[PDB]
Parts: sequence; structure tokens; C-alpha cells
Amino acid sequence: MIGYFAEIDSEKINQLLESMDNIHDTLSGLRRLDIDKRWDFLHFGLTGTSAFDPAKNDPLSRAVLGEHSLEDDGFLGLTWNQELAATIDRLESLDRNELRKQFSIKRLNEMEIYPGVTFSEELEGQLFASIMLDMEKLISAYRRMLRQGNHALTVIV
Repeated sequence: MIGYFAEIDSEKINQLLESMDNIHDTLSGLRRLDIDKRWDFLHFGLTGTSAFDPAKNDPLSRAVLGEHSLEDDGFLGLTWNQELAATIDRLESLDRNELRKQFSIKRLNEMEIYPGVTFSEELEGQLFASIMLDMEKLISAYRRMLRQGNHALTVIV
């Protein structure tokens, strides 16, 4: 289960919605930020929960999974161009020190965040830093999509 955030324009998303088995073909031609199997680390780092069990009405969960859950055999989420500015502002507003304070490698190991492997507790700082790097890559992707008039698709499958 790899995760990526794709950029889709209006004509293509409407075409997609007018029609997620073989989603990797309809999206095959779209630009994407691919974060391999680190998508749940990212979800956890921003929300304290797994994407497999998010808190109800969690805007930060939606910041990663998308404003709209089109599917959930792998997630497919959508965030309209009209919704990206808010998502971007939400992520840029986060206090990094705050996120770090909340991040616990012990909680991550216990909650069995995907892929479900344990980490030495000595890697807490490094893992967190790695997550912040993915968050920064996502922010840059969203900003590009917003500025170009496109929409975002979170694909996890």
C-alpha cells in the first residue's frame, strides 16, 4: 500500500466522477507526490491517530486523506481547488514544536501505525523530522495545485 497525492484538472476529475479498481491508469498520466508507505506516519504525525482509525471531524486528517472520501481496499480522497487554500492554511498554521511535543514513538509503536513495524525509541526525533519533510512536500504540492487551478487526489492503494 503506497500513497501518493495527485494533481488533476477539472475536465479529468469530472470525467472520473461521471464514470477505484485500476485507479492506477485513470491517474497514470497525472503528476503526483509519492511518499511510498510513509503515508500513515504522516497521518499519525499530524493527528496522533492512524488513517485507519481517525478522530471524527478531524481537519488535519482531511488535510492528508482529502476533504472528500470517494473511496475507502485503499483510500481515494478529493480536495477541490476551492478547498485547497483552507487546507494549505491549516497545515502552514501548525506549530512545529507543538507537533513534536505530541509525537511519541511509543504511541506509534503501540498503535501499530501502517506498515505496523516497530521503531527503536531512539529514532523518535529522526522519524518526526522525516514526517515533517513529507508534510513540507505535501504543502508545496497543494500550493502548486491551488495556483494552477487544479484539484487534489489522495491515492492510497
